[PDB]
Amino acid sequence: PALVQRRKKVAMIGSGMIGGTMGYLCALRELADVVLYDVVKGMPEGKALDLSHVTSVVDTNVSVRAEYSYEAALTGADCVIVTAGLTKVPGSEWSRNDLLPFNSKIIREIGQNIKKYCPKTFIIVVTNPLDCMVKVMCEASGVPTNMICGMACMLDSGRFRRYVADALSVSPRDVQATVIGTHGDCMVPLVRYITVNGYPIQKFIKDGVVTEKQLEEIAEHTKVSGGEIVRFLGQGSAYYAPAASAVAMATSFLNDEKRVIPCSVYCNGEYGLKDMFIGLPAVIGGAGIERVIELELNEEEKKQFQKSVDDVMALNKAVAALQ
Amino acid sequence: PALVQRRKKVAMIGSGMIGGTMGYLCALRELADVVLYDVVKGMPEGKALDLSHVTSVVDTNVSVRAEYSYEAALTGADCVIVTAGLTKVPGSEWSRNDLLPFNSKIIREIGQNIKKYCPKTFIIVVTNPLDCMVKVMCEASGVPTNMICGMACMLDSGRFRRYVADALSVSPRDVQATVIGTHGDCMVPLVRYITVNGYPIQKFIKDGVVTEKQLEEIAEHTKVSGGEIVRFLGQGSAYYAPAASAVAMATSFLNDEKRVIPCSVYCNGEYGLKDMFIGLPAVIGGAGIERVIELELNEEEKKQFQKSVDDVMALNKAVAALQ
Amino acid sequence: PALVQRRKKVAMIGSGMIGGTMGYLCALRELADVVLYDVVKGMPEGKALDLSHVTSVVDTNVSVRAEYSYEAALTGADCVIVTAGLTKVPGSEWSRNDLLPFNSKIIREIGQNIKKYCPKTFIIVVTNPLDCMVKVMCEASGVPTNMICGMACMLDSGRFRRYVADALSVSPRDVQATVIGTHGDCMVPLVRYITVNGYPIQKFIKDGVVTEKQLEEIAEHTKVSGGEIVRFLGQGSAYYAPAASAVAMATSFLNDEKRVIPCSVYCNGEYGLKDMFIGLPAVIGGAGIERVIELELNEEEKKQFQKSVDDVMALNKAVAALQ
Amino acid sequence: PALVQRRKKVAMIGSGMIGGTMGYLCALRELADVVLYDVVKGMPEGKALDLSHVTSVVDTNVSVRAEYSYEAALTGADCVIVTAGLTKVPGSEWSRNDLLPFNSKIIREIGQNIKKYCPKTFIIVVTNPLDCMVKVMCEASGVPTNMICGMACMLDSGRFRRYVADALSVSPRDVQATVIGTHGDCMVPLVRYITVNGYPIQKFIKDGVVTEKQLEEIAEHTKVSGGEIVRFLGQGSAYYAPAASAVAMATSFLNDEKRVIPCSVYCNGEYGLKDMFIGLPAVIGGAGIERVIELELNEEEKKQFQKSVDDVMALNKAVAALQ
Repeated sequence: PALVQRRKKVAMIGSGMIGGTMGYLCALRELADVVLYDVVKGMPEGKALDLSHVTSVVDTNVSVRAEYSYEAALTGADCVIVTAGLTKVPGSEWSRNDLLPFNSKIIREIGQNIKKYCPKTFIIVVTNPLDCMVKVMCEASGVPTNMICGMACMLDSGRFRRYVADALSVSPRDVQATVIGTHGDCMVPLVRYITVNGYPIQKFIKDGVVTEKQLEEIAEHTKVSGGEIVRFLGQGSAYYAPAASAVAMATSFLNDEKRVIPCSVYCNGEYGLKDMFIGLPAVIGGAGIERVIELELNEEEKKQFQKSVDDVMALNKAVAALQ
Repeated sequence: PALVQRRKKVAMIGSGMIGGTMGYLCALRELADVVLYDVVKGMPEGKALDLSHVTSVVDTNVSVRAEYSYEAALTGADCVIVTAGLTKVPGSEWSRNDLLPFNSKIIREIGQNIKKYCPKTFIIVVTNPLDCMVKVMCEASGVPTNMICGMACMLDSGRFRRYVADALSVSPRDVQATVIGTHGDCMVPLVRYITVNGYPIQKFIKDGVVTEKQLEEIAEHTKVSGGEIVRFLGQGSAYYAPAASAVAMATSFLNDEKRVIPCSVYCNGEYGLKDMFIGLPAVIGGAGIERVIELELNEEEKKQFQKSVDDVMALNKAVAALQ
Repeated sequence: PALVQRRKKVAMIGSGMIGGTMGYLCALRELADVVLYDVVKGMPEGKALDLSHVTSVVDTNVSVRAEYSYEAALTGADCVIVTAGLTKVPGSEWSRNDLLPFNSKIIREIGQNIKKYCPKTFIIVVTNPLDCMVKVMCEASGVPTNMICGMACMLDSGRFRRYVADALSVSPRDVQATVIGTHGDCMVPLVRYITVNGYPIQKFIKDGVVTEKQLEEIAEHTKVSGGEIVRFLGQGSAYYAPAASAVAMATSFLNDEKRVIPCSVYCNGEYGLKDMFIGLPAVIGGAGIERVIELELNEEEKKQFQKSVDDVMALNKAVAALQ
Repeated sequence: PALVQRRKKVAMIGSGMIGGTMGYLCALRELADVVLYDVVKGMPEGKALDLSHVTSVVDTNVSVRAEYSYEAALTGADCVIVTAGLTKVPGSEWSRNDLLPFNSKIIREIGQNIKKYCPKTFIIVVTNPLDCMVKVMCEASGVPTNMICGMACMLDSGRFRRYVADALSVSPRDVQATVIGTHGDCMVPLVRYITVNGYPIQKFIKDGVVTEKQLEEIAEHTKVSGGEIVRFLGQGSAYYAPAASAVAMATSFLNDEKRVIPCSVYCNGEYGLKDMFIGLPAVIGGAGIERVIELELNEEEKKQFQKSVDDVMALNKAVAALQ
């Protein structure tokens, strides 16, 4: 008979370290069939076999396949997570003359193919410079603005929460700490908003549990966390947490969870921003980005966010100026 | 050879609806071997068999057994969760003359047996009136004050969060809402402290997402939630959420998670309270209650908490006045 | 915008102990939105509230609601699990004159309503006498024969596996033991087919690990397991394992897992049976029952299975003879 | 107060692709604190930070740290998983003159340090040539023979099961297929023993579902699966399934699950083998390897297993001949 319930399908456009790790999460949790795509022949097929073997070991059943053409990787994809492209320099210069032309071109082409093969998909961009690339993707793919976002701020917020959790000796599940803005030295970790299960951090400072300076050192540590890992790895960059972040976003969409996750989202009025994507707290459900949350920022926070804004507007102009 | 790694063991003293449901969570998650104890012969053995069968179905392996003597139920228990005793009236009168003598007596006896067979266990009391019974248990068992707590506020907070989550259309994972105090009409849901992933509820009110009155209706709904279920059930009371709550507390202890969970804890100075247990936010880790969090309460909050306090002090006097 | 990914929806027609426990599994695993239906007003609403509270506690987000009309419980249901009806006598007489008329009538009515509101659903019947009721349901609902089955044999097989697992000291995950036939003293636990991770039990007997007599005692224990629990409970029957069993079946369908699970399935040729449902090993995927596995039974096994067959044919005649 | 329940601790001696992936499984499942050790400074620290960030993202709390000295990596380790050493050639020559001296030396040193710092640990060796290295480790560490094993056959069996599962269209959870012997072209996939939830494959052949030749092609595919991935990757080898395999073994030990998993185990009599480790089905529980299962092998199977044996004995002689 006919297939009444089909498995969800997630297409990883890019099968380097983050793409393969995201495929691993899918196989481990039986979240969805996975297609690993890449322009470089070889890696995708070896990773897809290894991943198919994982299903046996952990007793799950999803199909993991490698595909090298857009039509086969994209067709039927409920969600597409893009990591394709050159990797940026930790924390402008070479990026404007080498990163930007190359990545804006490839993201645009991926979007044109999403428009062609899976116009109803939920797109999650990872490729940098993030906020800039999410706009290029939105324009090329033509999908509703609530159906595309970029993964970055959940990763930066996860780092922020891990450091605070160590300082307070609590599980990070119970630390709510958020970073908004764009992924670079420009990001804004909101120290003032930190809560421990909804209890403001100010009281923990008054009680001598942690000091203001300590929180600012944590905020600075969060900003340079990406580069710190790049330097230790020697080659490549972080992938375990970036993969878990993108997959948590994809899962909230696929299961209409309505999780609240900071991510690069489309603004039309919030924070006074128009027609642009930038990192902000959003609700992700079965209708994609269902709400962009507007926080009451104080003077200093507005000043740092403004910096993130100027930075995204400048890169977008540079992208337009290439056409 | 010798057993180097043994499974954790959780003893459910009381095998009515909550005790059996907690045993189910253990079997489903392969959390620990389970012993179902009760004074009424029959139910514990039927539930233990049903539960042993669950392990096959869900592919886990823990031992679920019924025991009717203290020595066999308690010996080797890493955690003991007590639901034994009469059930209170939803939201003083009959409780002072019937509930209190009966339950203070049985809790005291259970504690004397914990002192005898598993003095190093982590005790979680569920039996009502909660805060009062936790003190009786602490005195009878003689365990360190950080190794005993009572489950109630996590359940009340879970109700509170579910209602707010529906009002805001977000996953309750991302609603931090807390109830402190004692389990009755005296409980204090902290509406002012509500946060959505650490973002204060006040802004959501300003943005027209929810109104103040609506939040107060939710707070009132939270207070009468237990009785509402009792009335719909016709017989007995809630058990799915109370079981999940107690087990989440036990899991944070067994795995030293350091989760932040409101629960009845020992105070010596916090909020100005001494030698008593009352519902407050606490950190639960491998050393039991590792921190009791002191919130900055405003005038109105102090007034309602005070009410919870007076109520717990009055019941404790009534318990002492029985010896 | 429009909802692109909606949550699966499972309708529990019957909200007694098994229906509510199945709703609990759904809330705990974030498997699907749940509707608890029943003719008795009260229980469904109290259980649905308790279950909604569980989602907060375990950090998941699914909607659990009570419904008392067919149109609201059934509409949009991807899977319908029916436990409605009188409960049989452990392990013919009163069943023919009281159980059969009452349950054949209610199952027929539920099917007519499934035909009306959710003709594309996957139906899992639990109501006894199982195999008989599954045929009544198939005829009333009119759904394709691969889209209806009955839960029983997975429960009986789970019991069988738990006992063998204890005898061998291995996890039941690694015991493959199956019961085929109809749910009663007529069931057929296939002792000869028992395997430990695919290794035949005969060698374990040769090695002195377990004896033939011991396996037959386990087979007999499996046959009377339902009644044993009924006697210990005093009131009602097993529900934790029966719920986990039905939900495992529903999950294999909803996620197109293609698990191999013994369950009451439609035969047209297998084992020489035609137009009837009986307990056999089947593959459950996104197209429902995708394969009914035909085992090579020996002389003695055919004889005991035949007994199950005669029993199902006799009850079906008795059901037809009521119209 | 004192820590009563401490988290389990798993030391990954080797932090290349498999070691870091195993650390990821630990963080994702909150299985245990993790220490990533390696001789190469840099990678371990970057991977440990990335992994610590994962805990925030997936809401778990375990500590992931990098360590470069034996005393700090090993002390307190409940389980030690070793991947340190040169990687072999897919499917003798250079291995005898370069791989063997180098790896036998490093494994011996790791064992001497395990004897010194964590003599009660459960050792899982991954480093090749596997069976040979497990004996070197057993001799150097001095731990009871039931407390050391090698991971290989579960990976080979997982590959075998995935291929059969695709051929039959069932979840690999329900395919029991085993490979015994040593990890190389010498491995023995037991085609005759294949079962689908305990139902022999011979009937599926009779029913035309799969053919004998097809099963032999799958057996051959299983033997060359490691090399196939190496060739597609271009650099390095498989790691997702090898990590999941080792961690499944470690989990069965840490939680005394008593899973049945083929792995390199100590023989003293089984299959007529003495004082050697070779890949066989074993039960892994809280007392380590609790049973080595002896299968009734036919003429052809004994012949192929013998080949695995001769191969392991030859490498062991070559290892002794180096001292």
